[PDB]
Amino acid sequence: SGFRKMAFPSGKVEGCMVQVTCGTTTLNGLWLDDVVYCPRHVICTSEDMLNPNYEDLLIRKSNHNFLVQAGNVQLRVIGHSMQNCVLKLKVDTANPKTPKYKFVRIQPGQTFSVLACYNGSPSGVYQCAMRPNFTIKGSFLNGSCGSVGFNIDYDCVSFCYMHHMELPTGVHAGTDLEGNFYGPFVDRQTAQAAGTDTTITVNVLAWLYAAVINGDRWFLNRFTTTLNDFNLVAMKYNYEPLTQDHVDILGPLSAQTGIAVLDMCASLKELLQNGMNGRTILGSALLEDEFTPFDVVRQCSGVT
Amino acid sequence: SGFRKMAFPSGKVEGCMVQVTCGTTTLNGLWLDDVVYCPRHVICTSEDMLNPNYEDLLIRKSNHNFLVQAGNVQLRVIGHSMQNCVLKLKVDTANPKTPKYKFVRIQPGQTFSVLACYNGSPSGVYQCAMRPNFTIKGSFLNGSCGSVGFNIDYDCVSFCYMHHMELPTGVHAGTDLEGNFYGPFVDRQTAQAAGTDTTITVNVLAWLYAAVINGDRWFLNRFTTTLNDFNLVAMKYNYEPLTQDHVDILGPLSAQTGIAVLDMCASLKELLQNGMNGRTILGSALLEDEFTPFDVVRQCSGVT
Ligand SMILES: Cc1ccncc1NC(=O)Cc1cc(Cl)cc(NS(N)(=O)=O)c1
Ligand SMILES: Cc1ccncc1NC(=O)Cc1cc(Cl)cc(NS(N)(=O)=O)c1
Repeated sequence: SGFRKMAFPSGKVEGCMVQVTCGTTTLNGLWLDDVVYCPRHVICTSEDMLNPNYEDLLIRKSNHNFLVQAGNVQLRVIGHSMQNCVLKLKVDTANPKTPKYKFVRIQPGQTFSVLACYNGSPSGVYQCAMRPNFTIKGSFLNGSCGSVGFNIDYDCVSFCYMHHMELPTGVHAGTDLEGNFYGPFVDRQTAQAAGTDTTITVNVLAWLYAAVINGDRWFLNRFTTTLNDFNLVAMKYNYEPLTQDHVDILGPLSAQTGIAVLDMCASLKELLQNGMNGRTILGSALLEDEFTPFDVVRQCSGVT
Repeated sequence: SGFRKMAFPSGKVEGCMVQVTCGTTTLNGLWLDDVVYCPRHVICTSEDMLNPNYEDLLIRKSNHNFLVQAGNVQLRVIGHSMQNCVLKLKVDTANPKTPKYKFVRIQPGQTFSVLACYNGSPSGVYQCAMRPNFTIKGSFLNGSCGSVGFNIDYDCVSFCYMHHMELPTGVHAGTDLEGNFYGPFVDRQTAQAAGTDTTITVNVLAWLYAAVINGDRWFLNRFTTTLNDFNLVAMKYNYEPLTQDHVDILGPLSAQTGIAVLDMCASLKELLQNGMNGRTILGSALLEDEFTPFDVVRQCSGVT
């Protein structure tokens, strides 16, 4: 009973967080095995951030300039390198708390948990999605850089995001754990517009199935539609086009509820065309798009 | 930048979760020091749940009947007792992962994180509030009993909730860690109506301050009100009456933003009387009430 925006348990990731200081800048690092990963802008001063030449700035830094602290103890840095927009600090000790892990680059529409950290200390955990414009709508303040996004499959943590910056519009941009930014963003203090933030249609449909499973059914109608007819409606409302791949991924939810995917699309079409008329679905007065079909199956089945 | 429904990092609590089996029933237990806490209905069969005499059922159970497993290893039960609606199983080993902790009984309106668990394994973490009718709107399935709610102050975990049951309306009821139910609920399979679920006014005001801090300001108006005038509006909309204690707790938010509490109440009065007119506040199309003033200060300041 009930349906909530649920994050993964954060313990496996909390044991990887460290504080990295270079010069006068402090941010978060991720310690896995004998490497600490952090945003390369740790080597910058505020004056450098306008037009930084990271390669030239890094020449002036040596291993002893990177101060890595795990809780109360200091890690010894025996190597440093830059991989895209991240620094990899080789330390002399493997993290004993390193979980089984992978580095994954997610697609827009996919969700993940964020463990917001400051000074290497965790402050909170929340669930979010990689938006279609490659931004995330997080909750981050100065010092939160280096906080990571992840998914967990039983015992393996798949790290997908490392926080780097806030855009002038208060949305967030970052990299995968190979240091490649999601979207066209650069790690420079220059105004960068985000792009159209469309609604993740397949996720809205998944959430409507979650609503039916949990009893919220008022939006079910006597209609059906086609992929092309639904997509005309989706275009008008800045919803992502629905493909047969999306319909296929909703299969387990269609099977569990007995509601055909195209019938659920006709429900969504009517909700887009008429609004909610002051009503709510799963405690929300808007159509929620940050639950994937996998998230809905996981939560509705109790996967640990 | 940004404002999210954030839960506490769950690591300290994940290290306390165990699986408790009695007869054919399995649920979650909380292992702190040498005691495992779990809902007493672990001793019941489905047939017992209609009208159980817990004292009589417990007479037929011995220490060896309680199977406690922490991860893959078995804990030895050397004592058992019932405290209100919880069982306390004394084990021969102290939990090495026991964090600094306290047991607290929260007031309605207060928020906490829930670490949903199944078979002693964590599945997810989410933030919720103790509703004014003493129910919680969680996300729990069969096997989730014994999952706990908590708050964290630096290194100390304050456990406030242990999950016991779902009401026929799909809302959730449970106890504090002394085994006393929140509200009038009993651990018996008998239909128990919840009570009016009013809106936590002080929390809505806190969230409106969070919205102003993060840039959502369209709802600020040229009006003011009084506590008695606002409370006439709050009564009409099933909002909790606002007291001077609530106004006092909003003081830090009033000080940070420069918006007097009664001016923010006039904004809330107009939102109640006119609705949002298709607009949103912090990504929501309804007035959010599961952020306390302390939660807003914590998130907006970055407390770890
Ligand atoms: C203050 C803060 C809040 C949340 N998350 C992160 C931060 N910190 C930053 O964004 C620092 C930073 C780094 C880079 Cl690579 C670029 C900028 N560009 S800007 N935002 O237009 O000035 C700023
Ligand atoms: C199935 C489930 C889902 C979520 N959370 C918990 C559960 N399990 C339960 O509630 C079992 C249980 C225990 C008690 Cl003490 C009473 C009842 N009464 S009822 N709901 O009206 O049948 C049921």
